Amino acid sequence: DRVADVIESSIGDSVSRALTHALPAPTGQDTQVSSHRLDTGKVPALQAAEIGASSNASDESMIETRCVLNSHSTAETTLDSFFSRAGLVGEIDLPLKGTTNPNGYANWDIDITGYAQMRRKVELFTYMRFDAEFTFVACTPTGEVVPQLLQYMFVPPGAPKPDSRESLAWQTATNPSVFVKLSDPPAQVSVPFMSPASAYQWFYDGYPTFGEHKQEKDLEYGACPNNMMGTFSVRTVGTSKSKYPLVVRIYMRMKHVRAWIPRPMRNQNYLFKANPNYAGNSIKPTGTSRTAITTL
Amino acid sequence: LLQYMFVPPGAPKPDSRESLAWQTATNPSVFVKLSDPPAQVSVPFMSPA
Amino acid sequence: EIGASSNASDESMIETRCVLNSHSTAETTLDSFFSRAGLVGEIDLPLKGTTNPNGYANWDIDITGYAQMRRKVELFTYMRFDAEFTFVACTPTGEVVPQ
Amino acid sequence: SDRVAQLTIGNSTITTQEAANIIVGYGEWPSYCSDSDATAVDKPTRPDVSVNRFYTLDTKLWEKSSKGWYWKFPDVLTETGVFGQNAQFHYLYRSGFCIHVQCNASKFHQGALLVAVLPEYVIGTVAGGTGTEDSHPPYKQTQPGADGFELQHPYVLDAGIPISQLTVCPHQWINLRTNNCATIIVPYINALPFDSALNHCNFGLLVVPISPLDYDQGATPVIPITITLAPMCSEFAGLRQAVTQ
Amino acid sequence: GFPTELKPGTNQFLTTDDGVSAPILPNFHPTPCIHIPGEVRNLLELCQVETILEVNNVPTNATSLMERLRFPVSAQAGKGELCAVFRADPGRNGPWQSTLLGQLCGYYTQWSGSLEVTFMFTGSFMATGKMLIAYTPPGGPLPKDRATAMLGTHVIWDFGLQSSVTLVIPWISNTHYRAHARDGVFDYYTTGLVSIWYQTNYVVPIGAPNTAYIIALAAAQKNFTMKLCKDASDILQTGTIQ
Amino acid sequence: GFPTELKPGTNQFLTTDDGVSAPILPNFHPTPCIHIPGEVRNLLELCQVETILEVNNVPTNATSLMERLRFPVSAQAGKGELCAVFRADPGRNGPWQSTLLGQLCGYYTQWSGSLEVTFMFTGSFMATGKMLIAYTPPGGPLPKDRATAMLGTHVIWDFGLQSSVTLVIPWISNTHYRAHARDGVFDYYTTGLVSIWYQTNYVVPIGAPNTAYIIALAAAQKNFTMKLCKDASDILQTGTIQ
Amino acid sequence: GFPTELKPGTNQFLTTDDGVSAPILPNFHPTPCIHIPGEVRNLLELCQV
Amino acid sequence: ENSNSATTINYTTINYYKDSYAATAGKQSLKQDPDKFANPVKDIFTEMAAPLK
Amino acid sequence: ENSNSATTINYTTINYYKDSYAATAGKQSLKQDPDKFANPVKDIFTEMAAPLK
Ligand SMILES: CCCCCCCCCCCCC/C=C\[C@H](O)[C@H](N)CO
Ligand SMILES: CCCCCCCCCCCCC/C=C\[C@H](O)[C@H](N)CO
Repeated sequence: DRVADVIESSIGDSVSRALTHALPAPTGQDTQVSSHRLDTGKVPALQAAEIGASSNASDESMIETRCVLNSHSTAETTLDSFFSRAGLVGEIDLPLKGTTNPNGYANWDIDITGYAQMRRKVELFTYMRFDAEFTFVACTPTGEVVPQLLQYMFVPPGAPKPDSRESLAWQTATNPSVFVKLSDPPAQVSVPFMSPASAYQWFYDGYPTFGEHKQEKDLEYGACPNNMMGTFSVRTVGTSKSKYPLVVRIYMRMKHVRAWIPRPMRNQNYLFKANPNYAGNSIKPTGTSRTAITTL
Repeated sequence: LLQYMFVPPGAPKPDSRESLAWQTATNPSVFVKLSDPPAQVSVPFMSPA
Repeated sequence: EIGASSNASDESMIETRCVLNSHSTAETTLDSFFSRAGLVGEIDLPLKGTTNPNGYANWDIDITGYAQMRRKVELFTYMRFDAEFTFVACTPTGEVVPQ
Repeated sequence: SDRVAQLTIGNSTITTQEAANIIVGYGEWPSYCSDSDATAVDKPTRPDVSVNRFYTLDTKLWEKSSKGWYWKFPDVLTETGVFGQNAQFHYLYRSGFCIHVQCNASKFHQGALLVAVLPEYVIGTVAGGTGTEDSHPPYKQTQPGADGFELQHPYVLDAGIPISQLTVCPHQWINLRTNNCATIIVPYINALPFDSALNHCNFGLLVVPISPLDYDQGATPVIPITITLAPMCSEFAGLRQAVTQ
Repeated sequence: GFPTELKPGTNQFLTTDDGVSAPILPNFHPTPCIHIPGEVRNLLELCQVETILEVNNVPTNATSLMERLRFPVSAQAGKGELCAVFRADPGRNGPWQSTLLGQLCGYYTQWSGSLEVTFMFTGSFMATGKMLIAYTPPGGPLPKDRATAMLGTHVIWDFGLQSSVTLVIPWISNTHYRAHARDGVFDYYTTGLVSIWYQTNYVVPIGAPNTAYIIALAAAQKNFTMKLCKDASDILQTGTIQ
Repeated sequence: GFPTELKPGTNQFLTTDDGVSAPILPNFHPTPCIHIPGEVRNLLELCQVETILEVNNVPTNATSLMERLRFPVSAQAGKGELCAVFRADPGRNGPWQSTLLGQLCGYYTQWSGSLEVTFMFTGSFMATGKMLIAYTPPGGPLPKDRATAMLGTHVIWDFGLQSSVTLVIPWISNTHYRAHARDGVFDYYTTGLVSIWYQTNYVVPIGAPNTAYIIALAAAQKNFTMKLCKDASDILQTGTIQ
Repeated sequence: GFPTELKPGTNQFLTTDDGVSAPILPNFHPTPCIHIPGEVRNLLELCQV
Repeated sequence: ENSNSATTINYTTINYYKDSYAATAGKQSLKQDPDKFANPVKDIFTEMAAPLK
Repeated sequence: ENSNSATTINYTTINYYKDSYAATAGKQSLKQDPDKFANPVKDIFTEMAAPLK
């Protein structure tokens, strides 16, 4: 390197320059004693919101305050305190006579977007990285517990999915499987982080395949292959048909949680899984309304 | 099979057996059978005073 | 024609960059590959039938009865291991009964 | 001091005399990928001055009844100059950005704009109006190109989320009373070290008039809005043929 | 073996319980984590960010939904007229439901701390005026005129080069924490009212518009905390999500 | 006795669980282990061994099954004609299913690393020629001619005393790992294409055969790894094994 | 696992038993206690009035 | 044990197996960086002084 | 305990009985010998040099 453009160059600097840093903060900030002020040139109240930053005025600048020692804890607003609570994420029905799953087996694609209460919580951020904990509660349509043997198999993507109650894929020589009774307490296991990326993403702005994107290939927009973790399969262990109808409910609880890049929370009703679609005719405001702005 | 849910003030109370509030994504809940020994839990001091 | 594999590397053929690889090789060991339970046998005890109608049965210990584990074990010629057998019992329909 | 500014990168320069400081998104500057993060083996190319310079896309007119517009990045620059040629010749892409929005008026005009950057801005449909039809937006709406696209329901941001919470994203205001420009600097935002520039869009730029434009009859009625941007710390890898689609 | 005994808490499934479970994939190592910008460690960081406050939540038509984001100001007769009023409860229904702070506090029963409201003037450069923004602590009725409204904590705002002013709603309460307030017994937890009055007038020269608009932004201070996590009052699902 | 409690995971049988069980034969000592040659400790050692790649998987008759192991080369008109094309995904259906690397990767969902392909020329000693073997990274269509194929990573192979050449398929991907690719959404994980073109010609003197054959051998490099063990897609049993 | 045995006292609910139970609200911190006059520690103080 | 957890936080976990992703949630570290979103400006300004002049 | 296991690997087992073949699988040692199958040749040759000359 001889020319004095390469020596002085900043190309190749891989270190991130951070303007800010994190500080310990176990409790809320205290309030100190302040008195009256009568001066020119110091205006804590006057701000400029066009800059794009929040107001830096404090309690002591605007009014006269007293000394208060704040010991309120901030430990309930962390991510593990907010997300490590189990919620319903799926439901599987195994009826005797019906059209959905009459043959005694069912397949469920692993997804979180099926129910609104957990979907709205998880869609506050763009990227998320966590471990899981799945609990399976099984019973009859009326809630009664009956003697029966069940099998749950986890099928990673690419593995052959069972096609019948007596399929050869139920030998589970490689895939993990669980044998449990309906008289036992609900089964629960642990799940790692399996994404090929560094974090799950709930919003993907793009197409997964190359080539022209026509109108008959529009169902591929927004589909991220890195979130497709496989299939959950269930059957009644036997050769003949079972005697009772069954219902299975799945609850999942996160742990070891990290999150990035917050975004506005959902405003309208949900319509489809993995789709931000909303009802065009009925758009409702975020909150309530009143008759006049000058009254209550 | 029974379910007990603890509803803190301000939270929406269920209005039917199939209410959407039974998803218990935030409120603590307990699933227990009648053949099990009685369920029991611990409760802190929650008063604003 | 020598009978050995190619010794060429990435750096010899193309221009490369410095990459630090931290991917683990702990999932391809033999204990990580074989310590997963699989079906190896099945015994039927019917009320009326021709196979085992008298209430007892005998099964010769073998692994070659089912293809999924047989194909895995027949990748090598010699194998030395401990075992762990689990017996799941139920009725033909899956119901559990006192017996 | 904070009102006058100059931005120099490459062979282009921008001068302004009415500014409101520079926002550095998420408190981080653009930088190159480190050896620990990198996964591909081939060495990337860094053309430097030929791709990191200011580009101007188009001019849009502000009316008394405007709704808003949005652009997709880096979809705007995939057809412009050496950056476009490099992006459509290689497979992998990474870079930061610097965004400058300009809009000027007189001392008798009034109005306000919100300029925000939202990563992974997925667009939804009105679902036929009743929520019964599972439709998807056409390719024109998802990636409009360098001409942009106009919002239909700015209140829900065309995606079902409120606009009143868009300030959580890196943003500025253009108040015709105070300033006439907005500058935002964005690092590379993704869950992967490299990605395709023809299949993935990193973020989107939103310009929505919160307070409507007004003026008395006799003043100039044409109030244009112009967008200028410049890549920062661009990297390419995976050389092959040139594909446009 | 070792003699043990079972206590009256076995065989139950508590959703908030934190324990150990058997892993399904042994010796599995996850993908390395690269640096991603914008990591959030606590929700109070998001609670300290300003968002638009819909003080003018009168209109409801689809075409007029964007008109809820600002409220007007214009020339008056000089009597000290009233402009707008709203409540100071972030968790209650009303203007605060449009902010991120209100949405985040909707998940928590109790809160404590000071709030902050910022008003930005979006008129022409040739317009002038002064305003009085007053906060009335709990127990006092809605002020009838400006003379009664001046008796609480207030600030006087003068339009000029700096287009924004900030009003701080200090923490004045008898209890350490407040629960979510509503009509009935739970109106024991009201925070008060905020009113905006004309100080002098809205003066404008010849050739400039007679009406301007104000944008209100709201956030929290550094002593704000919440506790006793619960579920949101509104669920965004009307049937089966297909 | 000691008070305990039971948690919602009892009485289940997880097949991948690793625990303790009661021995059936106490004080039993197994046979001593003598030295046996050829012990394998890890599967990557087998993944680094070359095996024949069936590029020419056209014929299916029983008599013609041995013809899938090689593809021909002969004299052309000198325009730079095309010889053969195939994909670079070891886990996908196609040529790679005949190698040991493909069979071993069939048990794992994700993989990462560089690959290696070796071509051996089995013509006469009096034959000469040159060839171009090109690798096209993902996103590019099948090259129409040699001019477009030269723009990717390639090598030019000259027949001589050394009958073999090696082409290295470097790791070029956006994610750290790839999942198994197939038509549809999962074609997000394609690795690219490999093409073989005539450089100059296949020149042969009087009295030597006009057609020769090429054998392709494939293996992996030293950075190849897999994870997330699963089951093979194909089961070799059509009924009850009697 | 670890071999154990169950003794003839399991599955009962003794009201005067003192033991541990699973908390329902994790990481919850109660309100601080201010000084209040007139705290009673034992009932004999009231028995002496 | 294998160090295969998803996680400067989460330091007080309890485990019974050899895989780190089966442990308890534990307690995290109480640190905040409000200025990342509240004050992402390039040139910081004092509260007393006028922001724009 | 009796040392009657089937096994330079498998060193971190857990046991509750006196027979070593009832313990857990544990963790093995990460060692590889690719040259046993890849390069079983008698006279090793350098990559740069021509293999046969
Ligand atoms: C007997 C074992 C049954 C296993 C049950 C399923 C376990 C597999 C869970 C995979 C990881 C869960 C998280 C999945 C990914 C994202 O959350 C969703 N794709 C979002 O749509
Ligand atoms: C109540 C105890 C029942 C015991 C069940 C059977 C245990 C005996 C197992 C013997 C060892 C198993 C492995 C057998 C040998 C080879 O695997 C097979 N012969 C292969 O065909």
